[PDB]
Amino acid sequence: AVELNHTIVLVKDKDASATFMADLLGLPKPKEMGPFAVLQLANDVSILFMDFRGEGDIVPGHCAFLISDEEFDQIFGRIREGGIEHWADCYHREPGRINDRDGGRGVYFEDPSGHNMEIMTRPYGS
Amino acid sequence: MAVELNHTIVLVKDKDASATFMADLLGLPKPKEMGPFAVLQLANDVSILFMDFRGEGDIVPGHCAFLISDEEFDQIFGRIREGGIEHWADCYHREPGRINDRDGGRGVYFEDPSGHNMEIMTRPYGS
Ligand SMILES: [Fe+3]
Ligand SMILES: [Fe+3]
Repeated sequence: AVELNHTIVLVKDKDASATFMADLLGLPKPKEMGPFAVLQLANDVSILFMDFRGEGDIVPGHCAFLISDEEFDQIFGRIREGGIEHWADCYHREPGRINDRDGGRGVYFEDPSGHNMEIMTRPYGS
Repeated sequence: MAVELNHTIVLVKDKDASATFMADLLGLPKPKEMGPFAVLQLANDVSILFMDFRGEGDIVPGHCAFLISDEEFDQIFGRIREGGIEHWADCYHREPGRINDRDGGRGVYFEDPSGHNMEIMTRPYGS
């Protein structure tokens, strides 16, 4: 069975983005590994945050996280208490709302570099 | 309690070309069409969503690394060899036509049609 083991996400500040995501998602502090700040997820995959060295701006990507119901209450609680801008939809046309797709709950937010981050409590499509 | 990475987007020139190349090479079923995405489902409850790049410049190459079994490596590397797919032992592509022996396992790097840095490995990094 072929697993996705790690992927790189380019950001303006790897420590700022990795720590923001770890704190918000309720995960341990990211590990420093060479030029990477490592965010380890539960399903044997890690995001390697790396400082962008190019000249222009960050090309925003998309990472979506599947979490438990209790974790949604905790993470969305930190979104609300921290005044973090959030949206119910990927295109950010529904600000300040959460979605109820697939019988679960979901919400979108951004890391400091503007990547489109998402949490969800049920797999897409049921 | 578990935060999982469920999916991530990879921008490419041709989502069907890249997703099919990866599925064929990795021995996976044909990618699934979902809206503007060609979906490559991996075993550990995570999918790569290939999406056509709409910008003006060239693709910013990313990095995706896949952990596979020893038997799967023989099959996948067999397709790399038989297909004449350019490959390297190292992330910087200075060792062409070689595989690495990192962590007592085997690993090799290659590219999708849009030039993303793809990697397969039989043992987790660091052991
Ligand atoms: Fe999504
Ligand atoms: Fe790697």
